[PDB]
Amino acid sequence: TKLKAPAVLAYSRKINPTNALMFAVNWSDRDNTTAVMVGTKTVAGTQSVRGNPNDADKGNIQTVNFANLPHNKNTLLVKYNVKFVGDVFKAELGGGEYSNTLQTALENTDFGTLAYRYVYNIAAGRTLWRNRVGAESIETVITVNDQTFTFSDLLVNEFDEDVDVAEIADMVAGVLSGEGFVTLKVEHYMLLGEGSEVFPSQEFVENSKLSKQLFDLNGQAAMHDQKIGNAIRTIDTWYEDATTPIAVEPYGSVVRNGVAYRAGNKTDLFTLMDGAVNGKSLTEEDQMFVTANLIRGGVFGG
Amino acid sequence: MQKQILTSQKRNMYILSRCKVLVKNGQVCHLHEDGNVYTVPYANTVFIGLAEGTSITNEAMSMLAANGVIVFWTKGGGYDMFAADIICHLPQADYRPTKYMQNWVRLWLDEEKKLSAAKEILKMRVDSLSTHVHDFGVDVENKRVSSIVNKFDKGVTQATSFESLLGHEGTFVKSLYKEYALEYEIEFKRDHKSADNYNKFLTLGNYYAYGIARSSLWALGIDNSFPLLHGSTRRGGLVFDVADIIKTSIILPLAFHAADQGMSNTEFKRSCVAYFDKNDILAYLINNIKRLCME
Amino acid sequence: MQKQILTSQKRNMYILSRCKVLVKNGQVCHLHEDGNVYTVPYANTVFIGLAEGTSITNEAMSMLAANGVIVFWTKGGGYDMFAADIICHLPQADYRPTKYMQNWVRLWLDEEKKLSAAKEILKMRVDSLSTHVHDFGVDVENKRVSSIVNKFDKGVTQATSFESLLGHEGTFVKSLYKEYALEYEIEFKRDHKSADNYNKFLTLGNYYAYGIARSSLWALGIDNSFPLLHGSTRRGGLVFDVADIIKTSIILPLAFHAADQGMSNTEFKRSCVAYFDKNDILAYLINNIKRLCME
Amino acid sequence: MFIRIKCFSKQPIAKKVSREVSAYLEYTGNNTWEGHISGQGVSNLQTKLINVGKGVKVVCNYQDKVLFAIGNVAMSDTGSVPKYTTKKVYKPDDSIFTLKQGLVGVAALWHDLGKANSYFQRKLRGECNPSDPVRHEWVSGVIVSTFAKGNDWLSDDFIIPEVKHSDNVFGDDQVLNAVLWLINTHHKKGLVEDPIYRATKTMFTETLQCVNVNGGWFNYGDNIDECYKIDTSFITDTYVKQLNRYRKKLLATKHIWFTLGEDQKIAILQECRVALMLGDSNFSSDLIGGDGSHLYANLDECGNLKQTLTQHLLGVTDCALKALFTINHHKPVKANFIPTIAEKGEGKFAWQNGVNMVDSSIDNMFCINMASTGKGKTLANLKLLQHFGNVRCSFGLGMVSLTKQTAKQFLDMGVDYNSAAMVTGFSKSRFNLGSESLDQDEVSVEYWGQTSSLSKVFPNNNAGFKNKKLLSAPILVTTTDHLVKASGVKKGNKQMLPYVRCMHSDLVLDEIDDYGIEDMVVLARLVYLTACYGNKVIISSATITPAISNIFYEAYSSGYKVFCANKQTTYKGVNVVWWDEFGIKVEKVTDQFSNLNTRFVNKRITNLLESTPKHKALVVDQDDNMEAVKQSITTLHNAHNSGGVSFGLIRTTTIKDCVAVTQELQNWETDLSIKILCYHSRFVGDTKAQMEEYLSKVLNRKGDEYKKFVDTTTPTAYIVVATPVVEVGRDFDFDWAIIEPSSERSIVQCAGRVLRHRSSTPTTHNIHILKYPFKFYRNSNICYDVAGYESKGYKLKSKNMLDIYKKESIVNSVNRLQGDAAFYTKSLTALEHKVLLDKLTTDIADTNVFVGGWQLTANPHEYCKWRRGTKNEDLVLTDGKWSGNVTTTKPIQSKIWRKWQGENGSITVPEYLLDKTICYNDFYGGYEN
Amino acid sequence: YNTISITVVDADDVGVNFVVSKVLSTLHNKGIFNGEVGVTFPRMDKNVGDIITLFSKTGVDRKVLTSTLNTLTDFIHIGKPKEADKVKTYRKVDTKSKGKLIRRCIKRKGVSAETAESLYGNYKGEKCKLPYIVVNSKSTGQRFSMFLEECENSEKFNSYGLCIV
DNA sequence: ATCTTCCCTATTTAAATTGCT
DNA sequence: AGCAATTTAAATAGGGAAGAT
Ligand SMILES: [Mn+2]
Ligand SMILES: [Mn+2]
Repeated sequence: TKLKAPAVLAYSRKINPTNALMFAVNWSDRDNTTAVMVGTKTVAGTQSVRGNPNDADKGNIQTVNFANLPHNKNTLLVKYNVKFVGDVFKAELGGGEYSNTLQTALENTDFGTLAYRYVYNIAAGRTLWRNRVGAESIETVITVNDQTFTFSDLLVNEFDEDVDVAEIADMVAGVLSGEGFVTLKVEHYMLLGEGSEVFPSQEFVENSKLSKQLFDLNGQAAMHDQKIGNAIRTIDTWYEDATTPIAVEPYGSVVRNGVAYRAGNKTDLFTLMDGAVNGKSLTEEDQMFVTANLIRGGVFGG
Repeated sequence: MQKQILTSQKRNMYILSRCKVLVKNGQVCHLHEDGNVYTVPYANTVFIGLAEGTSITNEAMSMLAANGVIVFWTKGGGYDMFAADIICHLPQADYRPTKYMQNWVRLWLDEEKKLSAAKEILKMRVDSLSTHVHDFGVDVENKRVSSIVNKFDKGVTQATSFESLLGHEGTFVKSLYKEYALEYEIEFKRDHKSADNYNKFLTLGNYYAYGIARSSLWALGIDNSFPLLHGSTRRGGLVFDVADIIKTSIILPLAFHAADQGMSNTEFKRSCVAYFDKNDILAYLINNIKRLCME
Repeated sequence: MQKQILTSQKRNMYILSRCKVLVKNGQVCHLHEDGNVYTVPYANTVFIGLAEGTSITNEAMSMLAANGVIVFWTKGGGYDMFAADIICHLPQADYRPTKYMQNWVRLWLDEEKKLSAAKEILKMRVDSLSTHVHDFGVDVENKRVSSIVNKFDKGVTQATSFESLLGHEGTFVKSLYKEYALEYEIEFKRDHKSADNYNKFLTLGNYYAYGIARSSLWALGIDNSFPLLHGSTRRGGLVFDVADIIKTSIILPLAFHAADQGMSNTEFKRSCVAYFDKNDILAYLINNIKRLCME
Repeated sequence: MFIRIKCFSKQPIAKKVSREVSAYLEYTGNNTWEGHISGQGVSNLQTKLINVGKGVKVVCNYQDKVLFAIGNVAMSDTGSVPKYTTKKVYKPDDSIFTLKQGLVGVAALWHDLGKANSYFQRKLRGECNPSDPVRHEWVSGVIVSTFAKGNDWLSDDFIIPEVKHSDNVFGDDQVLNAVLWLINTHHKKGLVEDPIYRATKTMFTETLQCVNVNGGWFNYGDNIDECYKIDTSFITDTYVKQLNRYRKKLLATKHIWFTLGEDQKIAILQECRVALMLGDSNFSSDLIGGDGSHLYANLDECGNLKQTLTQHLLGVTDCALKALFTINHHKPVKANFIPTIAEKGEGKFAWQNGVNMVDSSIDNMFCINMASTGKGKTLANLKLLQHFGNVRCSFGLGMVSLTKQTAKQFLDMGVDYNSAAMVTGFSKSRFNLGSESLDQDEVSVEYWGQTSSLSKVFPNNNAGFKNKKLLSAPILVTTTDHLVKASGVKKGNKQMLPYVRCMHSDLVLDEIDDYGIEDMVVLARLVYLTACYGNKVIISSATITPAISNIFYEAYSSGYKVFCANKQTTYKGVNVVWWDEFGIKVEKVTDQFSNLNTRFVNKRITNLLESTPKHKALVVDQDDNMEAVKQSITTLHNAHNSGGVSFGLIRTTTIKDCVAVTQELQNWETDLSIKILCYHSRFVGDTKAQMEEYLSKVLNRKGDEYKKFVDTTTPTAYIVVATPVVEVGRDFDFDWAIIEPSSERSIVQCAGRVLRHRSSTPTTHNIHILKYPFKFYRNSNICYDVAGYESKGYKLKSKNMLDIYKKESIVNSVNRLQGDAAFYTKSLTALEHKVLLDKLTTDIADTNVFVGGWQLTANPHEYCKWRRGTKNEDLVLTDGKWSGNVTTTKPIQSKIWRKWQGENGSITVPEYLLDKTICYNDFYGGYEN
Repeated sequence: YNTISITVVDADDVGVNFVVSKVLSTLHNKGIFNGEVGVTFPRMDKNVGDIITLFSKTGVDRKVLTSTLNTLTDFIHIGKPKEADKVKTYRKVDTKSKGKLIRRCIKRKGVSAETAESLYGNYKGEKCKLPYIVVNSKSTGQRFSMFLEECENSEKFNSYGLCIV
């Protein structure tokens, strides 16, 4: 007993998405993909900072980025490849006095549901935060091992039953429970309207710097890989007072709301893995949450 | 005054208020507030209730119990009973626990019927929601409420353990709380300690729900120590489990309407007992417990 | 709210006769026809029996049940020969501890565990005899009582059924009735309908031990519909099973002494309070029934 | 339990208490109830009988002793239930009460004459500095002194004369000087900086003539001429007649003032000052509203002009007169007759029947309870208090947790919260986890109790929760600092509440040896003040030194002389009750206390010595104490272990010493399985509390429940390195201890932490005393001053413990009990006794214990500071983030057995160590790195 | 005047106010606010709130506006039409910053650029701290911030739900 | 009906004073 | 000093009416 957790214990990320490159298409002209360019407009304004009152007279020529659709294409296309990898129970930096006990404590994990919610967050449009808002038509095409799947009307908040997501979830759960990998090429086509302004992900700017950096690969608007990884693991409906699916965190913590849902109420990942290697009976939902964290990965040492 | 409550099929839970029950000319009657005596037929009633302002005498008690009319003492309203004896198979010929009671015990014991009955109590809680449709409350056929209902139905049907059912029950209950908060334009978070109108009105409505569920559990002889969802150490957990069926279907819309219009507590009590009398909510709980225990 | 006195630590018990029980300025008080209003310590009352010619309002039951007082009536099936239905209202508004129901019914359903529990409660008869000795009557250590206790234990050890048990009861009780009678120099035939003091004091003590046994049952949450002794003449349930632990140790010596030493009903009633609180019989029965259920 | 409750009440307060008392007892008629109920039923009946309102007149009798008495019902002195009580019972030569009335009335009509200067008027209106150059009490004293020098101050018309700046206002007239000291010290006492005056001044006026304006009143002094130009608008009807009637009252009674002794004058003027601040704060708290303008005294919360000075002086006078009347004519509310005390003690408590050898009708009692630990000392103290009748006492104890332990003992034996009041004035956040319903512990702060009649004379109806628990408690289980302020304070009215508390209540001080020397001086000052009003002092200390026991007896004897000559009774002596676990002895001692006390001490020593030796201590020869600790740990594990598992306590002196011993033992290579704990006091709220509860549950050796809190399967050395926080108030039982020597009472106390719960005698040696303290390598001149009575005035000639202690010795209380003044420079015990008689002496000095003449001054509260510590700033951990220069560090992780983490709380760092980083760590708290 | 509620729900992944602003934009672009439907917000303390409240005098039904906000249905909630005798009506307040009025001084007074800087150099630069929304304007192709504050009720409203004059 | 609150209602206790022995 | 007569007054008990559940 009293199997104390290793200080070096970490797990690798098992859902690896690429950067979500963003293109402009039409709804019936889906093959002509023109890359959405981040424009950048200059704004003239004096600097106002707390530490330098002497520098407020002149300076701060700032040039803020923006990204709209072109005025001939009404559909935004978002392309990214989500790579699910198996052996989520292998610790990369941990070892096997604790990670092997985790293997033999989370073998009864229903990966079917875990994978369903992953592919449902892929398909329903959780990966399209501010640009699925106000779109009159949502479409998702998933290409997986030469199989094409079409999704039109999936409400993203609840994980309802559709056999299309389920079909992919099968091979995704077979990867995650076993050994190997699977790759889902996900292209989202959302009809926002003619010249509607799109929403790339944001680089962190300083309190000063410029107003807003949109995410650029080679000049073209895109969204962060870790931001999509936040979308995919947004499956946590099993904490106490669970209203909406949150991103599976080791503490159940969302930064933008200023509260942590699983911290400080004995449902955090660390107490559940210590309970697993000390062998108390877990329910299915918290064990699924622990396996979702191990799929997410991260260093758990102290 | 004189109040009739249908409970199972034919026997009636009589509620007597502001009256003196005694024996006149060899049979049980009661003098009322208006100075007019009213008799009681022994054949059509089994439960007779004594509300506020009511006294009964000894030979009236004895002759009522010798006619199979088993008496209980309740707070005025008929659904806040504090004193009774236990239903038997017959009141005079023998002393055996009721078939319903024994069935409940057996079902509770074997782990599979306990899990199946926990799933079933939540199935009938969703049924209660639709069955008892209010006017001021949210639409049960609305897309958000139906999505919450189907989420609860999927979660109960796919669960194999009780703590999963507790998490899903809490999700459904507070999701209906969130829906009714979205109706009535307020930030509502369920806490018993708050002194606002919505929380304390829901609290005393929940206490009324506990009272009517206690009456429904007593009326089939079901004891207060076999909860389905709640733990074995929870005192009176079966009252809470049965009252859960009508907490989010009846008590929650009435309480949110009561806090919206802001009237006082006694007229919320009369609205709750009016909804209990009009739609036969106790009879619904009685048939619910029969279908649960009979299986 | 406070601890509100443990129900094992309540010492007052009453059986009121020919009175109207009511609430006058928040006081549980019984009023006779001579204009005398005697109060009752309702927060310290174990039980209030109600004899013939009695009557009680709603509010008196409301603040007796809130203070945990069991109220029964001595008529109806209270002729004590059939002992079918002594009308006994309990306070189930308080949500009782549940675990004694759980261990009690685990042993109830299992018939072999019920038989063993019956043997333990039959041995509690002789345990009561040894623990509660009296200095105005039969010495427990003389040759006749020791011989009949040894015969009772060696018969209940080799017992096979409840029909065999019913018979051992016949022997113990009837012969203890008789052994007292021969030592009190009285030809005595137990008859609930008899007029002699040796029987009216015995029926009064029967009601007193009924109240103590029912309060000890309700305290733990245990009902009455789960008796350990099943027989043709054992109608009445678990309250008589708990109560006949303390007939021949307490109720029968007090009743025989009372009749022989010419006590009045009032002083026999009081002698019963003195023995039930000096040796703390309610906590004795409550702790012993915890020993009975346990696992 | 059979009780009987009778009602004396008028009103329908004979009716709405009848509902509650008829809810719990049967009605026997004629407003008398009688019946059987449980003790918790008695508690519930008390709680809902007192809370029902004011005017409840209830007497309860359990068998024939009175259980409780609600109100000031006279009830029973001999018989119970009187007939009519009307008036005019005794009417004596009260004399000293008329003296206190005259002094308080004359001073209270003159206490605020000095607010009439123009500076105080513009201070209240707010166009100058709110701090006066000279305080208004001194200006009023200048007014009264100038009026006395000009006209005859006792029988003349008043008229305020032209006053100038006077450095001193104290003359020779003893009564005038009393009035002047009451006027000047109605806010704060004068402070004398002068060393010759502090050296020599003893008498009443002869010390009071040294109280000048420079002792706090003369703040800055640039507007003195405006501070002494004064208007005379007080000459009205009711003020002049009140001044005349009180001055003539004083005139008629001052003939008994010269027949008083010094001790009387000091105590009477202390009572007068306490009543004067009571009346002044009572009238300053409430808002009277009406005013006659042109002159003002106080300000409201809005700063508007209120309480004009004529009616302010009149209100302070009547409130102080009423304060005096209720504090001098109070039959105070006492505790319940606890029925679980009065029966026999059985077995190891069988000495508690020594109360059946004490007289139950003695007016005074000085208990010296020399019983050893584990015998139930506090229960015996409650038994001794209840032997004289109903209990009214203040259990003043060191530490919060020891008050919690005595409260839990009082709760589970027989005492409810209607009689007990646990007071810890810090609101600590140490909560009980695991199960709130299944706790049956954690004594809390509610006090259903009974509000005393003294709350109406305090400011704004006493206070909220805390002062109601202070004043109105029958039994006040409190930390001691809520009682030592009775002897007096620097600034404010914080003296009055413990003063009026200790006036009508007994004082029970347990383990007074753990306090400091100045702490013990002010505790014996409190003992003297408690004995000044006839209350009984119970001292409960096993390791008492004759010096301490003597000076506490002399303080009680001076107090009982005050009380005897105050009621005009001839002083027969003090009923001294020597007590231990082997016997009791009650003697009427007016003189020769020393021979009787030493004879009882020798009898207790002979009753301790024929018992088996439980603590055999060997002083090690190894010079270096690091490897001495190593070798002693190895030896006492190889000798003293329970099947391979042994518990060791390394008692060291200070915190960096503790972390040095810990960091050496963690890096110490050995075949022994050392498991190290740090147990000093510098720890965060969470971490510290966690250590406490764990240690209390693993070192409990009365049963084998600890086998499940540690790994006793594998042979392991469970070592706890601790500072003197282990030797005070800890119910710990170690297999053996290694002690760094600081004082001999530390040796006796850490012997009391070894085999505290067991009775098995050691074979070879269970204590290994180190050769030197670790301060020898840092300061060879003085090394025992930290946590010891060595100092700069008392230096040991040698620091070797072979020279200053026995090499093999059975350590018990005998060396501390005996008392030796000779050879104090080369033995630790005689060094200890020397200091104890040279600081707690029978003199008045200035920081001494018989203090007379200086009680009038602020000197015993400035130069004798209770809990005199270092500056002490508090670095606070807020949610894992430290406040100041802390820098969390990482411990050695070699042998730590248990380490609890902390996130909130605070650490107490001395200002000396604030310069550098305290470097807080999870294992060991504060150090120098 | 009878009124209807549009409460933004489940907008945590996206700010609540972005959904509120998109609700305003979709209510603008598909008609709704012709001249008589107005908006109000029950929870302006420092944020604009999460409830849009439409108090049209003729009466707003659920069906027309739920067909209008078909794009926001994933995170919207619509209450049944209730009544209110008094609604707390807000209006539009706009900000000017330097060059704005400079171009006005180009086109109204006809003065040169340097003297237009000269008359406005030490002036202007007001800073509105009122609660606001962020609006896509479609006729003028740039996105801006619109400030709302409490004013007396007006009979006529704009195409956005705010008071006129 | 039951019970409570309050207003009569005067009936019912306790104190107060003071010659008288 | 105890008491008696005798006033004076504060309080206790009860009945009726009205308002709550
Ligand atoms: Mn002052
Ligand atoms: Mn003042």
